[PDB]
Amino acid sequence: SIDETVARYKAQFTQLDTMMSKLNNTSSYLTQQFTAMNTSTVEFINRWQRIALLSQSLLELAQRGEWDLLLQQEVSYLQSIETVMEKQTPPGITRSIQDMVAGYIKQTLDNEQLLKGLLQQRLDELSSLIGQSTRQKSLNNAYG
Amino acid sequence: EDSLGMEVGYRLIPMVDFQQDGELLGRIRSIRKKFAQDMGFLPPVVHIRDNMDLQPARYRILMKGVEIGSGDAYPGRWLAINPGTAAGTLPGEKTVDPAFGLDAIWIESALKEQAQIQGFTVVEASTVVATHLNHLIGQFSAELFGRQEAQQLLDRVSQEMPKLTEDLVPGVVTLTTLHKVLQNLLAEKVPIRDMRTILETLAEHAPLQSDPHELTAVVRVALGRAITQQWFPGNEEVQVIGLDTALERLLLQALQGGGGLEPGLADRLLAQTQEALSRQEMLGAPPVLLVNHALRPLLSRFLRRSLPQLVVLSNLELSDNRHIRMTATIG
Repeated sequence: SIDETVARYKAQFTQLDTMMSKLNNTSSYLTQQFTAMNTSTVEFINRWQRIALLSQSLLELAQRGEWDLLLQQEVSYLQSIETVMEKQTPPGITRSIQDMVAGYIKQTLDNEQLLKGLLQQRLDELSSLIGQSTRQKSLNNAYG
Repeated sequence: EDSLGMEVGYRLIPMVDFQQDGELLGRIRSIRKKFAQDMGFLPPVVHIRDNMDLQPARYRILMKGVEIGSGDAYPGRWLAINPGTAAGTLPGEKTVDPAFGLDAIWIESALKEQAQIQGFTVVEASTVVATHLNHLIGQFSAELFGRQEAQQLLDRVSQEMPKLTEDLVPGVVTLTTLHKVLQNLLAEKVPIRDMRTILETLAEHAPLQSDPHELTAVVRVALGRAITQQWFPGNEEVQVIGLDTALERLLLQALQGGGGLEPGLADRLLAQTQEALSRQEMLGAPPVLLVNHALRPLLSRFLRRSLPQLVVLSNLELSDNRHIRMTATIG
């Protein structure tokens, strides 16, 4: 069933391309909040650690080719960034906790630059797979 | 001589013998049967003849005595076709597939499953010859439809719907004109199955038009539902190649006598079209080029002469309810 698998290639292409566009919406929000940093204190480290951890999950799933699971984790990664948008920085910021978060915010940026680079090469591979599958469909109709 | 003939070597005799194997005879009958129900006319019979002077595994395909294709076939072996994505190589006689010209290898029967895992398409010997024969029939569909088959089709449809055919030939259109219109339809892979709409719309435009090329254009719009569904089956997004609006007006100006383009720009038009077939292929979209109605016969005859796989439809033929998106551009 080549026609059915090509449909899956097209559907995954648009879903990954939509994620690569929302990846730039969050890349501008994280870069500006990063430069803005250069008891409720605990629930401030976790809000920026959940972002750094979910960005690690997406990069690991991209390296391992789990694209279906990568699209399920995109939702939780987008929900976690909005939780940082609703809640501002607490007033009690020490020089040590502010620069520790600045290392976690910088971790997500270097994780998205590798994630976007991997999310792009999958779009480049899916375009090859669709082209090869339609050429293979012409062979099967002639000899079938 | 014979309209469609095929000569074969003595190793292919079992493939073409009812006394033993004869796998080809059943396939050739099925080829002619489906061709009569798809394109709407029965192709000429294939005269098969043994030739012990020919090479043992060689076959020839002739049309009116002229050789239109040769090749080899080994009944005990399989042909491993490489569509460009296969890996490694297989032992056997390296050759070329007769339909698309791809690289292929005749492999022993013990390598079929390994060929498949390596990405080859493995095809049996009788299918190689049948597919080659079936490929040439579609390529010469217009030529194999002579004036004899025109009269034969007319009498066949004159008994089904006598009121339409009686008043038509040779009153409004002669047999030569009707034949040339049907040839133009097969020449662009549009079937002549719906003889009602073809002849119905012929009777409405024959008293006002006697040009076969002009009558063909009107018929294609009358067959627009069939032409649309042939390349865009169902009800989804129609993805076509288009012309750059600057190029479309340049071409309309050249036909209107405002000034033609340089012959070097024509070479780019052929190249940009072939690139549009590749870009359309990477998207899983049909290889069709949608152009303004005034430009359709020109670009069809011009591009398809070099790129026959290209389909050129006019804007007046696509159904107005479909969602059209231009996925590739020439220019």
